[PDB]
Amino acid sequence: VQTKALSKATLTDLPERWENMPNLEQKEIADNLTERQKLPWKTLNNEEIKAAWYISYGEWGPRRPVHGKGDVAFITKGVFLGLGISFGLFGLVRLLANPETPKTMNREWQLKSDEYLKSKNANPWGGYSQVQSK
Amino acid sequence: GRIGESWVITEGRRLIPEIFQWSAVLSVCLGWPGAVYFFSKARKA
Amino acid sequence: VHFKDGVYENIPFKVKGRKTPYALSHFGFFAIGFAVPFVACYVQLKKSGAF
Amino acid sequence: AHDEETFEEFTARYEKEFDEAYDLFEVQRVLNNCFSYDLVPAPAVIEKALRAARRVNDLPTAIRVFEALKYKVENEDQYKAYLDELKDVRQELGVPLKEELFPS
Amino acid sequence: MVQRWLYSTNAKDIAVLYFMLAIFSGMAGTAMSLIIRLELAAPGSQYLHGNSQLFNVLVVGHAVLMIFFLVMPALIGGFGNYLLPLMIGATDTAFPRINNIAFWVLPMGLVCLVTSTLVESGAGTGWTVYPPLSSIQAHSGPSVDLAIFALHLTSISSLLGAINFIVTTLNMRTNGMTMHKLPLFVWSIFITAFLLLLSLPVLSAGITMLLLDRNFNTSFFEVSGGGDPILYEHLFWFFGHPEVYILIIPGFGIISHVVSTYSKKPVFGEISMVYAMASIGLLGFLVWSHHMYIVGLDADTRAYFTSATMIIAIPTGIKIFSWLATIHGGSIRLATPMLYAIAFLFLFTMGGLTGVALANASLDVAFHDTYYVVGHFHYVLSMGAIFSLFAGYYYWSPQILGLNYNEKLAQIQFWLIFIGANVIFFPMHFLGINGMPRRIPDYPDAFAGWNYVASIGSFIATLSLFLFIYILYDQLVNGLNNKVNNKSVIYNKAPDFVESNTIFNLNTVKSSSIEFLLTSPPAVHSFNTPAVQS
Amino acid sequence: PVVKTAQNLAEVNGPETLIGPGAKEGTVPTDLDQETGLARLELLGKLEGIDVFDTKPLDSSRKGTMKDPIIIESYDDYRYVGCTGSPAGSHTIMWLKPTVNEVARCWECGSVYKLNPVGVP
Ligand code: HEA
Ligand code: HEA
Ligand SMILES: [Cu+2]
Ligand SMILES: [Mg+2]
Ligand SMILES: [Zn+2]
Repeated sequence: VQTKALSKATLTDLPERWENMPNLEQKEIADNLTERQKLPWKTLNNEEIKAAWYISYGEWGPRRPVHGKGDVAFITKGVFLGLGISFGLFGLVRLLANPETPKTMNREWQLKSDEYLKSKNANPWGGYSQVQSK
Repeated sequence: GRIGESWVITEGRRLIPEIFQWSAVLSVCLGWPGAVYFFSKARKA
Repeated sequence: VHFKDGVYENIPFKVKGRKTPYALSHFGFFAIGFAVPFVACYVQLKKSGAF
Repeated sequence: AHDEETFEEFTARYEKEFDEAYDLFEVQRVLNNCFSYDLVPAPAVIEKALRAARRVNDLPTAIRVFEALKYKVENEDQYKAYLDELKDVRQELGVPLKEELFPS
Repeated sequence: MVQRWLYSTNAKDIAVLYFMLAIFSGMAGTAMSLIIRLELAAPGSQYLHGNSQLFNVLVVGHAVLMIFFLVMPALIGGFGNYLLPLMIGATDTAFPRINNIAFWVLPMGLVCLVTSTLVESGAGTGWTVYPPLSSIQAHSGPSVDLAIFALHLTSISSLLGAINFIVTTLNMRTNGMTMHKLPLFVWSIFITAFLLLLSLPVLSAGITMLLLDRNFNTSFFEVSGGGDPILYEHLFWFFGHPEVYILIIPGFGIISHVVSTYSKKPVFGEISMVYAMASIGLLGFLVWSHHMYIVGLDADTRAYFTSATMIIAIPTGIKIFSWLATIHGGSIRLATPMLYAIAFLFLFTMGGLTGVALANASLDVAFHDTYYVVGHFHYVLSMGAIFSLFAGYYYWSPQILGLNYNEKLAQIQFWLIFIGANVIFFPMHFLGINGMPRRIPDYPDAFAGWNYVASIGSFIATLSLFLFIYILYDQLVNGLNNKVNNKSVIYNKAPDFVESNTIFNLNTVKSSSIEFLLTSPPAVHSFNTPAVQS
Repeated sequence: PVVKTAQNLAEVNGPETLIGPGAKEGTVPTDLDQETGLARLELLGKLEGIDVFDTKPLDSSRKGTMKDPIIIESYDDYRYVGCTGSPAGSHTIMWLKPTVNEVARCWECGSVYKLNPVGVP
C-alpha cells in the first residue's frame, strides 16, 4: 500500500514507445514496475503486465533480431545487384579481348569436323556432335 | 506420446514439407549446370 | 614503456587525425596490391612481343 | 555425474534446487538449467518454480515458464492437459498466459 | 612509433602486420586468378597474345603466392600470434624476437618472389617446381632461383613460428590449464606447429638440392649423370601433403570454435575430436605419395597407399559428424561467421568426397593432372581454409580491432562469394572427367562452355572481395557509429530464453575461452596477474 | 647510496638490492653469488621456502554466493577466472571477469567471485 501505481499516460503503448524514450525516464518506470511487482500479483492491472513483460523480455536492445525489419529483402537485393554488376563488368571486359576468333569456331567448320568424326565412328553410343556456335 | 496426437503424425507433419524443399535446394545447388546447358546452342537452341 | 592503448592505437594506419582522406591510403594499398601482377604482365609482354 | 539421471532423481534434485534460491539470478539460472535439459519437467517441478518465482517477487519469469513450456511440449493437447493441472496455482498466484495477454 | 612497429617484440602488434601482408598478397594472388581465368575464358589466344610462358609464370605466381603468403600467414602467423598467447593466459609468447623475424622475413620472400617474375622471361613450372623442367638446360636464368629463395625464406618463417608456438603453449600456460583442458584452436595451432618442423626440413633440403644442381653442377636430378627426377617427387610430396594438412587444421579449430559459440552448445566430444585431429596429424606423413600414382610405382606400394589414404579419410569424417552433432539441438543465431561455418561443412564435405574418389590408386590413372584435381583442391583449400579465414575474421575482429562491421554488407559478401565461387569450381569436375589437362594456356575447343561459365563466375568471386575491401573500410571509419546506430550485431551470444535483459546486462559475454573477456582493443599488458582456472 | 644485497626474501627493496657479491679469482661462481634481478628473487624465495609467482588452480571446493563470495586476490583491478563447477570438472569451463567494483556470477554453476584487490599502484 506504500508504492503508487503507474498512471495510464506514463505507461500506455510501451512496446511502441520503448525505443525513443529518454534514458532518464526508462530507469524511472523500470524502478516503478520492479517495486509494483512486490505486491500481491492479482492487484497488478492488465495495463502494466504487458509493460513488465516488454521491459524484461521484449525484442529491444539485447534481444534485437539479427535480421530486423526487411533486411532479408535488402540482402537479396544486394546479392542480385552484385550478380548483375559483375555480369555487366565481365561483359565490358570481354568486349576488349581480341578481334579475331580461331577460324574453326563457327558452325560451318563444326559440321565438317563432325562429319569427319562420323566417317570414323568416334563416340558411337555417347555424344559426338560438335557445333556449339551461333 | 501417451495422450495427444501420435508422434508419427506430429513429426511427419513437421518433416514431410521439409523433404520437398530439401530436394528443391539440392536440385538447384547441383542442378544449375542443367539450366545453363538448356539455353546454350549445344541443345540446338 | 608500455605503449598507450585505444581504439585506433592498435593499427599502423592513422585514421582520425590526418590531412588526406583515409580512402586514399586504404584503396591505394590494394591498388598496388592488385596492380603488381598487371605490371608483371606488362614487363613480360614488352620483353617478348608487343604491348 | 556423467551417468544418466532417472526421472525421480531429476525431480528431487531440481525441487531441492528450486527451494534454495534467494536472488532473481538464481531463479532464472536454475529455471534455464531445468528447461534446457531433454525432457519436459512434471508439474511437481514447475509449481515449485512458480513458488520460487513468487518468493523473489517478480512477475514475468512466472509467465515465461508457461511460454517456454509451450515451446517445450510436442503438441497442444499435452499443453492443455498440462495447463488444467496447474489451474488453481495460476489462479491464486494470479499470473497470466501469453495468448490471452497479447492477442494476435 | 618506429619502436612499436619495426622492432615490436609484442605478439599483438606482429599479428596485425601479418594480416596486412596477408590481405596484400591475397589481393595479388586473386588478381592472378582473375587474369588466369580471364585468359582461359575462350579458345584462341586471348588478352595475353600467345606467350604461354607468361601464363606459366602467372599460374605459379597465383599458386605459390596465395598458398605461402595468404593462407599460411593469415591462419598460422596472424591468428596464432594474436590468439595462442591470449587463450592460455601467457602475457605474450615465448621467443618474441623469433616471431618478429618470422614476420619480417615473410615480405622479403614476397619481394624476391615478385622480382623473380620479371627477369629472363620467368619461372614457369607450377608451384610443384619439378626437374628437369627447372634444371639449367631446359630452363635458363636467375628466375626460378629467386622463386625458390622465396620458398627458403617462407620455410624459415614458418619453422620459426612453429618452434615459437610449440614452446609458448608447452610452458607458458596459465594457472589451471592442464595438458588436456585447452580450447581446440590452441590444440590445432599446437599440432600444426609440430607438423611444420616435422615436415618442411625435408622440403628445404629437396629444394636446396634443386638449387645446387641448377647452379653448382651437382647431379641430384640431372638424369644423364646418375640422378633421377622421381627422387624430387618423393622429397617434395613428403612435404606437399603435410603442407595442406597444416593449412587446413587451424581451419578445423576456427570452425569448431564458431559453431560452439553460435549454437550455445559445447562441441560434441572435444576429447574425441582432438584425438581425431592429432591422429590426422600423425597419420598425414604416411600417405605422401598419393600424388605419385602415375610415375611408375609398383602395384603393391600403390595398394598400400590407396589403403592408407582412406584411413586418412575416416577421422575427418568423425570430425564433420561431431560438427553436425554440436550444431544439432542448438539455438543457432545465423550471423555472418556462422553462415561461413555452415557453408564450410557442405563445401568441404563435397571436396573430401571427390578427394576419396581421387584417392583410389586404381582411379587416379583417369584423373591425374586434370581439372578434376583442380575442382578437388580448389574446394578443400579455397573454400575450406578461406571460409574458415572469413569465419575467423568476422568472428574475432570486433574483439581485436574494436570496431564493429556492417552486418547486411557482410551477408551480401558471404552470399556473393558463396554463389560466385560455387559457380567456378563446379564445372571443373566436368572439365576433368571430360578430359582436360592442367596448366594449358588454352585448350582444344570442344569443352568451350564450362570454361566460359567458370570465367563468368570468377568475376563474381572477385567482386565479393572488392566488397570485402569496402567492408574493411566501413569497419575502419565507421566502427563506433556501427556500435551506436543499429547497423551491426553487438552481442554474438544472444541472451537465453528465460533470462531478462536486466539480467543479461550483468553477465554480458558467456564465453568459454579468454578472448571475449578482454576489452576491445585489448591492453598491451593484458595479463599483468595470471588468469586462474580450476 | 648505501645498499646491501638482501640475504633472503625479507630485505628486498626494489631492483637495486638483488645484485649480490661477485665471485673470487679462482672459484667457479655459484648461483647465489652472481645472479641478479627476477631470477635472483626466485632463487632467494625458493631457498627461503616459498616460491613467488603463486600458480595454483583456484578453490572450487565450496560453491559460494552473495552472503559469502569466493574471494580471489589480484594485484590489479580485474582477474580472469575460469569457473568449472562445484566439483573440479562439473560443467564446461566458463570464463568470468571479476573486477574491483563488480562481483562475477557464473550463470551455469551459480557461484560468485569477489576480489580483495591488493593494488598498491
Ligand atoms: C591458396 C590456395 C588457392 C586458392 C584460394 C585458389 C583460388 C583461385 N584460383 Fe587457383 N590454384 C592453386 C591454389 C589456389 N587457388 C594451386 C596450388 C594451383 C595449381 C597450380 C599448378 O599446379 O600449376 C592452382 C591452379 C589454378 C587454376 C587451374 C589452372 C591450371 O592449372 O590449368 C585456375 C583456373 O581457374 C586458378 C585460378 C583461381 C581463381 C580465379 C581463384 C579464386 O577462387 C580466387 C578468389 C578467392 C578469394 C576471393 C578468397 C578471398 C581472398 C582474400 C584475400 C580474403 C582475405 C581474408 C583474410 C585475410 C581473412 N588457379
Ligand atoms: C588442403 C590440403 C588438402 C586436403 C585437406 C586434401 C584432402 C584430400 N585429398 Fe587432395 N589435393 C591437394 C591438397 C589437399 N587434399 C593438392 C594441393 C592437390 C593437387 C596436387 C598437385 O598439384 O598435383 C590435391 C589433389 C589430390 C590427389 C592427387 C591426385 C593427383 O594429382 O593425381 C589425391 C590423391 O589421393 C587427393 C585425395 C584427397 C583425400 C582422400 C583427402 C581427404 O583428406 C579428404 C577428407 C574428407 C572427407 C573424406 C569428407 C568428409 C568425410 C565424410 C563425409 C565421412 C564419409 C566419407 C567417407 C566414408 C570417405 N587430392
Ligand atoms: Cu596430399
Ligand atoms: Mg603430375
Ligand atoms: Zn561455473
